[PDB]
Amino acid sequence: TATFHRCAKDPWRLPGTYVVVLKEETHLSQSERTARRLQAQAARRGYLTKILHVFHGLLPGFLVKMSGDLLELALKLPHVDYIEEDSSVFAQ
Amino acid sequence: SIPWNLERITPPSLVEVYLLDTSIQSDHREIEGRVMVTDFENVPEEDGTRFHRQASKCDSHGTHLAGVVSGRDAGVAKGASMRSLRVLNCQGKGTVSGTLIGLEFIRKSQLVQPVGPLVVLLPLAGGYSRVLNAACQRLARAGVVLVTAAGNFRDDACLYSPASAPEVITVGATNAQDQPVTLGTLGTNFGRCVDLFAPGEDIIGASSDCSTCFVSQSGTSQAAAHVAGIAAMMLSAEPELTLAELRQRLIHFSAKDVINEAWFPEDQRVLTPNLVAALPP
Amino acid sequence: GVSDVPRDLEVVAATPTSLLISWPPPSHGYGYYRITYGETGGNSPVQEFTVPPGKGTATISGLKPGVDYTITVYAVEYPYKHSGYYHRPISINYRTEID
Repeated sequence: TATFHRCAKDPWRLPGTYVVVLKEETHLSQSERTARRLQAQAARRGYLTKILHVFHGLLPGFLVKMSGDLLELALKLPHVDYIEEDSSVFAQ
Repeated sequence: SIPWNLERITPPSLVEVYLLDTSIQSDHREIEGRVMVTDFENVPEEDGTRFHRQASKCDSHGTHLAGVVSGRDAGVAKGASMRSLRVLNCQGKGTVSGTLIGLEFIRKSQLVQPVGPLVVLLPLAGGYSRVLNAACQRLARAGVVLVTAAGNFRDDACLYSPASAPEVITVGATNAQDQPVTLGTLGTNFGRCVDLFAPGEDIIGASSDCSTCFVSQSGTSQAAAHVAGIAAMMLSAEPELTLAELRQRLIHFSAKDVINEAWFPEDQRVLTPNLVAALPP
Repeated sequence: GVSDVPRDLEVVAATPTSLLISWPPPSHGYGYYRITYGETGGNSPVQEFTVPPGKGTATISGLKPGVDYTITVYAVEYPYKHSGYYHRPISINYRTEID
């Protein structure tokens, strides 16, 4: 079962945007399939979602703008390694 | 007379340096003709924000660092050619997601470009990120040299990303007196996640005020930019160097036991490397 | 760009708990001055606040009477505590009055 991760420093957290990371041993087309599946399942429950980006070559997964209420649902999706809530980065 | 930081790193071929950062002034005399502004942009702000900020063009941080790496008169590798990606906004802020998409863009560009040496400078930090550390690891595995700022938190670099990624060269900051840098009530990060230190206080470099201006800036961003410059010089001479081979050479040629470990917390002194970066002789 | 730090920091007034510092404001300020203060010889942890250069003044309140304090001003583009800084800092020493 997949894990949920977020920034330990609370003011830097960006709830509402998640990086859904999939297991490395998957097909290239599996990232898009799971994104589409998450969208369908969320819509059935009356939740709107936006897929901002589909990851290829670096790590397999996608970037989704959705409500945090859907994380329980999203963690049950097959091929999901973990889900990370977006956070801030700063010029040093 | 040379600037102190360029004296410090001085002992007694087609390398591309990718910078992820703010917008840059690509027509500054220091980097003109050797910096290309790519189409990549992923920032937490509206597109027109940087056109209606009467104050500035939001390019001061990026321009200085491009100058520290490759500046004709004040840079480490006067050679280098550089490629700019905009990931930090008008407030100096970015996202972990935007940095990921940028690293993904670099991977795609590496696959298109002919086999050659690639340096990636990440002069930014946030909290420890599992995904950002994973993306950095994968890029390193692909033979890319990644250089990041240790962070300006006067804390353990283990709590920060990309700082905490073992496959990334994590750089702390030291000054002209070989002391760790004080920034406000904070300063350079320390600990086992720091690979080495480099000049990061009173660093003269390109000012985006005008095409011939210079300004002094301090931070671990400047420290990391020195090491990206040193790595670019090293790869210009030996293009087939592994990341393990380059890291080995950085540690090897660095100045040793020169930092006053009294500025660090007692329990961190043994864990922090007492190395200041230098070029091979 | 980012305004230089003042050539001198002027201590105008001092009460047993407060310190008032002044500087000639720059013509066109950008962005902030980070004012850091603490007890000379690190008895206490260092404190800070950011101020636009154009204010020309700042009040350091909640101090201990009769102790020597060090005030360091840094020119900065971003006000968050972990930012880098521009130019050089300027420091002043001031002993606060007794009760």
